[PDB]
Amino acid sequence: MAHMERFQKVYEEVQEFLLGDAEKRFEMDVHRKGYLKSMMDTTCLGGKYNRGLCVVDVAEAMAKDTQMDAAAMERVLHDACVCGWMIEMLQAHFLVEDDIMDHSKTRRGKPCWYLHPGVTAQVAINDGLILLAWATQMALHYFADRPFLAEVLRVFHDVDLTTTIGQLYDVTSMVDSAKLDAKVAHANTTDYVEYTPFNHRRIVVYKTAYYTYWLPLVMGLLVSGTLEKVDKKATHKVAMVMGEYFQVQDDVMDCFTPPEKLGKIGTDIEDAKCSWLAVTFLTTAPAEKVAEFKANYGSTDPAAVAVIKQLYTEQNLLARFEEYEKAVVAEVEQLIAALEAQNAAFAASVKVLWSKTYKRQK
Amino acid sequence: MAHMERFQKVYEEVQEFLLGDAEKRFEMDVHRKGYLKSMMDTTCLGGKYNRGLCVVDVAEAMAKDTQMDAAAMERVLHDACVCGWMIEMLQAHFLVEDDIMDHSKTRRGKPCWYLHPGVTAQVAINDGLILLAWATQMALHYFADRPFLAEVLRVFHDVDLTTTIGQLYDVTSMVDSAKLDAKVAHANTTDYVEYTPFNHRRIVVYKTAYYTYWLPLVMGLLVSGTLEKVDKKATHKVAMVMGEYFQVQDDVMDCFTPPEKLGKIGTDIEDAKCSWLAVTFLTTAPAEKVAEFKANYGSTDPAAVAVIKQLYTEQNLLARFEEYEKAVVAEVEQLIAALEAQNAAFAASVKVLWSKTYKRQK
Ligand SMILES: O=P(O)(O)C(O)(C[n+]1cccc(-c2ccccc2)c1)P(=O)(O)O
Ligand SMILES: O=P(O)(O)C(O)(C[n+]1cccc(-c2ccccc2)c1)P(=O)(O)O
Ligand SMILES: C=C(C)CCOP(=O)(O)OP(=O)(O)O
Ligand SMILES: C=C(C)CCOP(=O)(O)OP(=O)(O)O
Ligand SMILES: [Ca+2]
Ligand SMILES: [Ca+2]
Ligand SMILES: [Ca+2]
Ligand SMILES: [Ca+2]
Ligand SMILES: [Ca+2]
Ligand SMILES: [Ca+2]
Ligand code: NA
Ligand code: NA
Repeated sequence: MAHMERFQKVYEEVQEFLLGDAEKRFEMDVHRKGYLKSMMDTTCLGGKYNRGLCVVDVAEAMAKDTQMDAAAMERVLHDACVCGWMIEMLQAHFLVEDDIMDHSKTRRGKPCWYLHPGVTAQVAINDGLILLAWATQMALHYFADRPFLAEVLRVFHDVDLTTTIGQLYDVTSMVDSAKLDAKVAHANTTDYVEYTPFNHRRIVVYKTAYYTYWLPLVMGLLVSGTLEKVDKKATHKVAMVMGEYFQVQDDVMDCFTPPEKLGKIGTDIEDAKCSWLAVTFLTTAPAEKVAEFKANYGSTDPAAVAVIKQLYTEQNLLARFEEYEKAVVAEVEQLIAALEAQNAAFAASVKVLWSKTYKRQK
Repeated sequence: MAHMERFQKVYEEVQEFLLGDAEKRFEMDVHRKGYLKSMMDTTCLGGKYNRGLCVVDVAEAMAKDTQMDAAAMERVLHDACVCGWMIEMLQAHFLVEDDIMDHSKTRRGKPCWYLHPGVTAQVAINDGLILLAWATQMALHYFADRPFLAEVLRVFHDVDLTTTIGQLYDVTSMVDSAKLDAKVAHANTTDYVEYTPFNHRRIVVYKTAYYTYWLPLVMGLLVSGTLEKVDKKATHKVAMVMGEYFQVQDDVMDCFTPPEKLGKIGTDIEDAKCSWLAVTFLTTAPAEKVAEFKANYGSTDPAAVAVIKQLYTEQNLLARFEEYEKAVVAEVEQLIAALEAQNAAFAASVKVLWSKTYKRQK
């Protein structure tokens, strides 16, 4: 990938800075520095880098479209990589905390961070907070004299909030919302009345689309000084459509992609998650199959899980996804065509992001 | 207190804004809005408000000093309250996450947030993230047109990082640091070689002094436009001295203050924490008593815990604390006197903060 080499070089630079700043400011010892390096590498590396690389792709596209000398181009590219790593570290933060919340086993082909024997959830919760803090530290340091510092902080923290609210929707989606009460425990739903297209869309848009699609695009624009050269409303809309689709893919793969290929072991079925599969099944399946689903969903029993996967196969959920996907490509291409009519350089960078998204296998 | 009524009014105002903003931006439903209101109230209220009210005390003192007119004074007081709630919500965030990490039972006289039957740690981890996000949201909204917004965000996030590094020191202090290895579990120490004055000071300065003492003081100066009026190094120094002492008090009270007065049930002894008591005991006790300590510390057995408390009592730990406190008083008074020679108004505000700290009972 065009910017992969540059992006990994900036990782090493940012890591050296962050760990060195801790030695300088917080009397960091050699052993905990080593721990923190291992934590950063394990939690921030090993993914696809779709988010981080997008920032760099967008920034370059927009910078090429402007007039600027070699030194200015180098600055935009370096700043873009730093911004990319801010988002990768925000991702790292979310996944550390998510893996604890989901009581998960594997992430990116390795044991989850909290599941490392020398860590535990008791330490990893705070390791996640360190990751989040580091992301802002990168902006404060590298962008100390840049005009876009304030706007970078604003959009980053807005998206942080947005994602935590999406996560709220996610973690509270298996209990009937009328029953949600801090003082009283409640069993998970038995009737699944709230497992609706609207409720699934609300979960995925806020928990995924903002930080995975909207944030990288906007940061690319901010570091290149071109945010005002694009249609804000249109950019948001295409980010939501692609981001919803990206999470739908994630939902589908939880059931249908081998964990060894995926690098993670999803338990959506065991945890009675309001996934795209669950919602699509419940709203399309015949009455007796809906009943059987309800009898078997949200159980850790392997036979119950196997019944759900077979019911999904019988209801042709993979084919139904392909129909959804066809509808999504149609909309995305239209939205991109509209963006292209306004700013062809930006629209090209949206195409690049979409191309890494469409029909992905992990 | 002078600003308690104003401060509580601003709470109601910021709460309405934050919940309203979620409705506007994230399609927040009535049930989850109610959940979030109860979460905010439970996690943000019921403390002493020393941090938040300090911001207002400092801002008022400096606004009077610089002869602000009625309209300017009202703005600074309202801004100060908002900054105060940023810190209270940062505190709320830390305590939510800490109660999970320490597996605690009570906070501020009520069950810990995660222990509310309708919550659990698996929801509460994210509730803590929401609180942290909300703190930045207040600044972005209320200070959108203020030139001090940049510096408020900078200091807030620097202190957030500092505190998480302090927390790293805290949670990794019961294992030999040379044995800190993500891939390998290691038992708690048996020799306690790292339970040193230096390591205790490092934990408490970073986990407590920055967010409890330095941050409220700096924010009061930032909102009143008076940071340039005071000695930065001297301010930092007095904040470190008071903050260390404040955490030493917290450590002492874990053992010697009844949970019902304190409002929380500490388990420093059961969890083999590197507390001021443990460190001071180990470095001053005769060898026979040190051996007894090692044979009983870090045990959940109530008799073992009682043995430790008896050892502390026999070693005159409370008297030793009183002697430390005398030395702190002497240093704080010297530092305040030097501040007073430079800016009397700010020195008075530090005196107010110190008066709420010195010989506190909870
Ligand atoms: O558990 P999910 O939801 O299926 C997953 O996609 C992670 N994820 C996605 C979006 C948001 C969050 C999230 C955001 C904030 C806080 C916690 C989690 C996690 P996974 O299949 O990769 O585990
Ligand atoms: O557990 P501690 O350390 O004794 C306590 O004082 C809370 N606290 C203090 C400082 C920092 C943090 C903290 C900061 C960041 C993350 C987690 C915890 C918690 P408690 O007696 O009130 O529980
Ligand atoms: C589905 C979401 C939003 C979480 C995983 O995101 P990715 O699939 O982008 O994970 P990495 O590439 O970062 O491993
Ligand atoms: C000792 C620390 C730093 C944690 C508790 O802080 P406080 O004792 O200030 O708690 P509240 O008043 O906020 O309850
Ligand atoms: Ca997960
Ligand atoms: Ca999850
Ligand atoms: Ca998933
Ligand atoms: Ca605690
Ligand atoms: Ca603790
Ligand atoms: Ca304590
Ligand atoms: Na499964
Ligand atoms: Na105890």
